[PDB]
Amino acid sequence: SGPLPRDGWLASASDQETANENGRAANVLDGDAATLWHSRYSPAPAAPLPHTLTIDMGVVNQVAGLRYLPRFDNMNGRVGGYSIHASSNGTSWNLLARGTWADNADEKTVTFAAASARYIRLTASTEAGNRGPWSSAAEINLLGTPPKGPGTWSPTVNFPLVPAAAALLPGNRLLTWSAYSPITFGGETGITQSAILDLNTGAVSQAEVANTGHDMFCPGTSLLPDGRILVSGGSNSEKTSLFSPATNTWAPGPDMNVGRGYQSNVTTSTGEVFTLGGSWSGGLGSKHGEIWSSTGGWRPLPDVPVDSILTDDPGGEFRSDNHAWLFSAAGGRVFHAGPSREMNWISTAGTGSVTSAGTRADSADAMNGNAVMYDVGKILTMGGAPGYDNSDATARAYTIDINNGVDVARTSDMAVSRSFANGVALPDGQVLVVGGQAHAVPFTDTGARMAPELWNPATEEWTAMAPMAVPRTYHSVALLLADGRVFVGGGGLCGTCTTNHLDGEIFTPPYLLNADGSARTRPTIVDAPATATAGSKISVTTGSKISKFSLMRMSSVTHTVNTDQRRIPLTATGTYGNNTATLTLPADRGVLVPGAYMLFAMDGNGVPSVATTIQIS
Amino acid sequence: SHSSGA
Ligand SMILES: OC[C@H]1O[C@@H](O)[C@H](O)[C@@H](O)[C@H]1O
Ligand SMILES: [Ca+2]
Repeated sequence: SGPLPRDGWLASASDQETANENGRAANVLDGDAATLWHSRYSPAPAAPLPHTLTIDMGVVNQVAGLRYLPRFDNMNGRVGGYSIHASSNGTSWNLLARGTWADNADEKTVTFAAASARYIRLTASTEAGNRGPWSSAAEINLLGTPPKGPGTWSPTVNFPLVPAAAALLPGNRLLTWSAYSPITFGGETGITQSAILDLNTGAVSQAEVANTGHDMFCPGTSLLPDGRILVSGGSNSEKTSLFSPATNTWAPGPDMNVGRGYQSNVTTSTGEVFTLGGSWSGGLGSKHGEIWSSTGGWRPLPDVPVDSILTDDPGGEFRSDNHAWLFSAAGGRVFHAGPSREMNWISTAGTGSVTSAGTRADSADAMNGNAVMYDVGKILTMGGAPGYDNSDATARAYTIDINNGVDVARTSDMAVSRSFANGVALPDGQVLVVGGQAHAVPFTDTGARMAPELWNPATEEWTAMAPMAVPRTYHSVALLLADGRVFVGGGGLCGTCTTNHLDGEIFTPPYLLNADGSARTRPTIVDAPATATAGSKISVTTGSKISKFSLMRMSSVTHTVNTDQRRIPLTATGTYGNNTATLTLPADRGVLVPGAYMLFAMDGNGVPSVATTIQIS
Repeated sequence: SHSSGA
């Protein structure tokens, strides 16, 4: 067995010193030979033997051994007699090994029969020289093999920047950007580093964007009906820039009435863009509603006040107006689902108005959690923390049904708690959750959740997927690709820090794999219209008989916010032709929000085709 | 591993 990778591992103990030196449990995982876990010895009385050190791996690995690295500075607390326990579920534990280690500074190794475990506990019974009631350790490694499947990961893909915002383009290309710099941010320099990854060839084009005077770090994003991507606020808090995928260039838009950052933008049923909140930039507070049209620019909605969306963040309005969970709803309305406990109905006519939707059951505030629309008027919320900064994340998930009402229920908890994660609606109706960490501290990788999970509406259960290789915490992104795979990238963007990830990885979901790990034969779309109108009947030819399709709106994503994606399942009617079917698009543009969609054919095993692009008006 | 020193 080689050592397992320790990304995301969290160490805790019976007792630990912090008064007389830094003896925290967490020091066994940092890789530094000079930093120790030491049992608590001050004040008197010192804590007595035995002492325990527990490791939560975040995942159910196969464990076949443990490596103990003693301190190098002196002999105090070198473990003598030892016990090793394992749990998969947290509650029942099993002995795998028991022994004694000699009184020297040599790294010790213990190997046993392979065991399925998320947790490994080391009990120290004696101090190898009986010098005192002490245990200590510089490093703990674990030997064995990580889970393979379900699903599979690509190798990492090199990026020339930290991809901290991202959008899917037609033609199987992915636009990403960072800030004025590939690896840091700040000021209002009016330049953004960008990179387009070609999903076919793996090639990356890098482009500095200076023509619109906009550093587009920390903005609101959405997809427009005509195909363009509107990006407003951020480091240049008043700017609007629009990206055209025909030209692959940016064009200046008009300024917002008030600058903002970390706000939420959402394309409405009319193809206008509504925005609310965002005190990260442009000033503190009063970040009330605005709406953009292409003919009139940004107009104020003074009767859409921010007060309704504010969480009880300890950081106040700087954080409490961040990253609202905004959705286009039937009828042309906007729905606010969170992260605040309080949910709202927003109307954009006139000066606007807000109506309370009541709370999200008994959820606490869920800042940096995800909300994902997996069907018509059906949303799944999950993860988040009551606070933006230094705050315990939750594993709780709540469903919300907004069809002719508001109906909230609590669903299954995730196997791990997450903040800073991303959510991705998949074509089969399931929802993937990716990344995040256990305790929200922006710019850290500590307690990163390495194994995505998949929620099946049919049973409301979460299933763990094969884990990825790079932690994806703050400033990470994930989104659906047209071949049905999921891109994950980014993390960090903190300058001389050691947590920048200038890469991504691509997840192949279980729906594309045979039991043996060979690629599943997929349905194929042979012919389909490239444009269509809400309420239209359209004709689709597949290469075999298909009766279920998914319209999946294309995504933009940053800082956990994705107002664009949504699943609209359609039932095919058979016609006279050879595996040619009719689909009927919903007439309601509140539901069928205009923009770029990926149309997917779903086979009887629920395997999806590669999608085709259809621009819906 | 690495070391920061004592
Ligand atoms: O008294 C207990 C302490 O003794 C010190 O000499 C030692 O450097 C500490 O790591 C701890 O063992
Ligand atoms: Ca250490």
